[PDB]
Parts: sequence; C-alpha cells; structure tokens
Amino acid sequence: QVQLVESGGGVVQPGRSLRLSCAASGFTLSSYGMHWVRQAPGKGLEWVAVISYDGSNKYYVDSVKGRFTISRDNSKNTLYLQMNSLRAEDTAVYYCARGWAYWELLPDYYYGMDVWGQGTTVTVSS
Amino acid sequence: GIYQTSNFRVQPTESIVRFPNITNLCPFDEVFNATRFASVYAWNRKRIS
Repeated sequence: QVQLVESGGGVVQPGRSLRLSCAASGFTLSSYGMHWVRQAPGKGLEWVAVISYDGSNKYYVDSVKGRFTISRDNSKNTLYLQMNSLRAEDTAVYYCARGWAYWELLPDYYYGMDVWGQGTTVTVSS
Repeated sequence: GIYQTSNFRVQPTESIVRFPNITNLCPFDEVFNATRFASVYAWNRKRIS
C-alpha cells in the first residue's frame, strides 16, 4: 500500500537544528518525485522543498534556501528534512507528498502531488 | 602413340549459404509499441548496439 510516514516533528526552540525523518511504502522513492509542503492553520498552503526522483536537481523556495536542506537515502527508503535555526514562521503542519515518475516519461518542470502522508507539525515555540 | 591433350573437370550447379541462426535480434517493438511518447522539446535518445 502506498503511504508516507512522517516523524521527528515537534516543538523546536528558535536557533536549534532538527532533522525530519520520512519513510515510503508501496513504491521506490528513487523513481518518484517528492514534495515538502507545510500547512498552517489560518494561512495558505506553503511549499518548502522538493527532491528529484533521480536526485540530480534539488530546489528550495526563497524562504528555505540554504537554511533547510533535504537529503535522501534510497537504499533504506528514507528522506531527511533539515530545519536549521528555526524561526517563528516555520510553525506549520508539515506534510510529505509523492509525485510522478520516469515510468511515464514527462516534460521538464515536473508535476506531482498525487498522494501525501499524514504529515507532522513543527511548532517554533518560545 | 599417345598424346596428352585435354583436361576435364566437373562443374557445380547450385549454391548453399549458412549462418548461425538468428538467435539474437534488435528489440524495436518498444519503440513503436511504446507505452507513452516523448515531448516536442527534449527527446528520448535510444542507442542501439
């Protein structure tokens, strides 16, 4: 069964670094694109970062570039999201999503977000 | 007397050619019977050997 299990989120003091953990079931993440989309109550859906299916290209929104970096290990099927030097705006319900694959050859600027996991919230609390 | 005068031989009539089967072939069905096709800009480039 296809599912995404997210863990490691929680209360983080500002300035402290936390590394998310996520596992995938029902497929191989090395063939599919994966999205990090935080959701905040009273706000709009926010996109943080993506990891390429082959891992060649990694892109970050201007509010997370260089400060939050994503890593993958496909041998164990795990994805680690790094949250360095937390700021208050990072308090949102973070989700992980899965996208299309090389199986259906698709043009550039890939499309995705067909399934996503239960999502884990990080709360930047003082 | 005796006179060595002529030379004779027997000539063939048909030909035969042989080759070690056709066991290996070039798989080209996946090109025509492709599940999905490539975009206009950029393309799959399949090298055959």
